[PDB]
Amino acid sequence: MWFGEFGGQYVPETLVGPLKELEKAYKRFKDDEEFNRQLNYYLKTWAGRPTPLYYAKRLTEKIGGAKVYLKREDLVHGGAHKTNNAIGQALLAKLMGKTRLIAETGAGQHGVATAMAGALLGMKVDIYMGAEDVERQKMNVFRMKLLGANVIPVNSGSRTLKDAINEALRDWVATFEYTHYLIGSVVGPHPYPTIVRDFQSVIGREAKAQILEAEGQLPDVIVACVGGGSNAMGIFYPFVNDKKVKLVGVEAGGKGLESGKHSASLNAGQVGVSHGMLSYFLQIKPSHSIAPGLDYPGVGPEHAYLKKIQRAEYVAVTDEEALKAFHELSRTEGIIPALESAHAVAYAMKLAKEMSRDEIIIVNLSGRGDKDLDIVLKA
Amino acid sequence: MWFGEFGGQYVPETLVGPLKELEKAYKRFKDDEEFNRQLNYYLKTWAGRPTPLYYAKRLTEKIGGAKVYLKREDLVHGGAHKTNNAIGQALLAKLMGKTRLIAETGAGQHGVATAMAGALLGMKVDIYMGAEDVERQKMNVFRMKLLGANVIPVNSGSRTLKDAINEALRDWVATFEYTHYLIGSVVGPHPYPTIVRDFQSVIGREAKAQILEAEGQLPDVIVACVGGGSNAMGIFYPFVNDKKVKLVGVEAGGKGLESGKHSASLNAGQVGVSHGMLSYFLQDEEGQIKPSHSIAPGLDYPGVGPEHAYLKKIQRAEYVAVTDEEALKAFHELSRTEGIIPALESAHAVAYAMKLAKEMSRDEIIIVNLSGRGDKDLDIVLKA
Ligand code: NA
Ligand code: NA
Ligand code: NA
Repeated sequence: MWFGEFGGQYVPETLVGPLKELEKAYKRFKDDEEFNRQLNYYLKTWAGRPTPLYYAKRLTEKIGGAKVYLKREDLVHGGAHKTNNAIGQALLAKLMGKTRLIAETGAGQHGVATAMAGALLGMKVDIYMGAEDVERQKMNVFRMKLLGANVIPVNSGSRTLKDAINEALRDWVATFEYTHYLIGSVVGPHPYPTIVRDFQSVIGREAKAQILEAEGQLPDVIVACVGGGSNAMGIFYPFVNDKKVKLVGVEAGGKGLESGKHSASLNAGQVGVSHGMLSYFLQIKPSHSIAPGLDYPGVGPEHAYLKKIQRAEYVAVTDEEALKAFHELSRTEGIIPALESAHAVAYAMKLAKEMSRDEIIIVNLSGRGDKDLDIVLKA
Repeated sequence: MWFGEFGGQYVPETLVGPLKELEKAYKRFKDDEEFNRQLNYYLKTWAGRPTPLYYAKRLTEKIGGAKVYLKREDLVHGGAHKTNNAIGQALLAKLMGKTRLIAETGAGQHGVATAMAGALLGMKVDIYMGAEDVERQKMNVFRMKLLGANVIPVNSGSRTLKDAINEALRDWVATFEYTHYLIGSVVGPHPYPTIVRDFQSVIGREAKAQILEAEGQLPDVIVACVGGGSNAMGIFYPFVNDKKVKLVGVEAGGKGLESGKHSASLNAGQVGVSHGMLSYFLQDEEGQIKPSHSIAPGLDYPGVGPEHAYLKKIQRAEYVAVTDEEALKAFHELSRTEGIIPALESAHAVAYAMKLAKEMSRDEIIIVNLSGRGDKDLDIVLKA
């Protein structure tokens, strides 16, 4: 449960039993033959794994420095890496005898992933979403309803993700006997940061095999955007023990790191307890990003740990830099990236320029940008 | 050139030279080691091929008849099978020495595919689109702009696909030395119906290998929606010589086959010549080519490819129609039952497969070609 000084399980007594049951079940099923057979089957035939590792030749040439490879999580069913975790936990829930999935969502992106996985496995899905977030994400709300999920507006407090988390926990306290609480990032009380990282680690394992096939060596740098940190942990984790592989997490710089309108929790946040974990949060202060998925005010404890021991570096990219990268990748490689992923692309482009032509950067392209076309059209 | 009595090359002499050069180049490159290596490289690393073949267990159980498999073209980069052809022709153009791609588009979906492939290969892209169609498909026009393509609105004439086609041909006659004309379906003059089918046949080759792996046998039926007919030919073609495999093409029935608002060219159209091909086109009582309709933008096309006209004539494939209402029902059904939001085009095939499955036994197998995803269609489904 602890990653050095970060993590834990800060919950009321009522949720300790449920979490220990989940930990027990996960330990059983994670190395189980039948679980892994079913999980790999759904990831292959329904989600479309493995995703390719793409050499961005034109982007590489335009910048004129290091080779830029893109791990194409944008091609997974649903258009985002969140699907890997949604399938994993929903299958875990089903084999535990649960009939219902609950989740919170701010962007609606984890909400959609959870709705898809619940539909696949024949489970009831209730999604908690702050009323203010419901207004910003009309199409994702519609997606969730098309997929058969019930969207429950949360009208308490600030009516944002923070409040949706509180309602979801209050729900789970009462309903855990038949309901799995499906957390969407490497956040929350133990065992969730570990479970979500484990279900996203497939990204890094594929990426390692694929870059060894393409280039005969591990990358010099891996760059991934960081909200709560799940896509980053997924691609980072299999390279953590490869000492020479640099790991860079890119948070939302928003309107600037000194503007008070960003989501750079590791960069500017304070250490404290929220959502059942000890990690960095902005201070309780609301975050901002043009990329909806980068608007969680905290960050996963395993990233806080990797920063502490200096195994990974954490940086920020502004809204304008992300928008620039969104347009650049679209026009140069014919890939419209998610605005979240465009933060990683933006930093990778800055970093590639300073590196030599024989060096290698892998960017985790965490999602596709179809969802963001209205925001980009306006911005 | 011909598929039985259908197809041909019904063009002016200005286009015969360009088409002859394309035919020569294609004949040389189609079995070439280097071309196919590059094509497969882009299809794998950029487009994400192979797409999976998915057993829709919940949908199968709900209907209570045949096993329903979905060939997941919705997972290709761009979300539609059109990418397979766009890459193939754009790469062909690059190895021919062309620096520019042109295309027409009605729904903007081929425009997007062409724009993506052109961006990939560093080629200039100009997309002709009727001004009425530009108004209908603003987000696809924006997608094309983001991808670096120049959308040329055609304001002359009726301001629709027919005018965009004429502008594109007019352009190609002048610029064929450095420009490739990228047709998006199994339509147009020879060699386009053959080329497009060949670049989409990867769908069927994968599907055949995958169904043999999954079930140890060929499917009883393959169901695919039919606009111009490229996704259907792609999945059909490798099974044509497998005589036991039934092939069903699903056209847009629109508001109904007797309503005057559909795109069922094979069912209710007559023979005609347009866009350089002899095939079926929707026609009125006076013999004039009449407009089509479908809720699915990609099926809203009054013609059909000549190879489908041939397969219909020899009775190798059966052609049916599904209404707007039935397609919408299938769109919703697949979304909530399997967690897959299909393209409205593809939902026509799902709709027919659900009817057919009900009248078949549980040991039998249907493959549905799920030609695309429905993210693009969410606005029009929300309103409807
Ligand atoms: Na794949
Ligand atoms: Na954050
Ligand atoms: Na038609």
